[PDB]
Amino acid sequence: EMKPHPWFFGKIPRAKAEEMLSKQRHDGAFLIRESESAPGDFSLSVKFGNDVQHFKVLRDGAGKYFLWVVKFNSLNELVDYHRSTSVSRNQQIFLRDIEQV
Ligand SMILES: [Cl-]
Ligand SMILES: [Cl-]
Repeated sequence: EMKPHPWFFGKIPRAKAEEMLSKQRHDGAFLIRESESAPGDFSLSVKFGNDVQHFKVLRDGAGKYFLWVVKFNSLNELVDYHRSTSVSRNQQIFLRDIEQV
């Protein structure tokens, strides 16, 4: 039952992440991509209404990952944490997997 995650898109451009997410029906649909403007950093792109919001994946000194305050030993834990705690300080948006073709 071991499957790869449906949310890791590697190095897709910010704009293509917006393109792909715009077609998703449900708020919270998201992906992790490897930033092109900041190589070696990740970004989290999320559908909300007619918009796609982007969040920097930030790192502490020890290489933990975070968006705001709570930090995680992995992108995988950061993603899962934010399935039930909002990614946004403006709306209640919870990560949910893309509907896959
Ligand atoms: Cl919350
Ligand atoms: Cl979920």
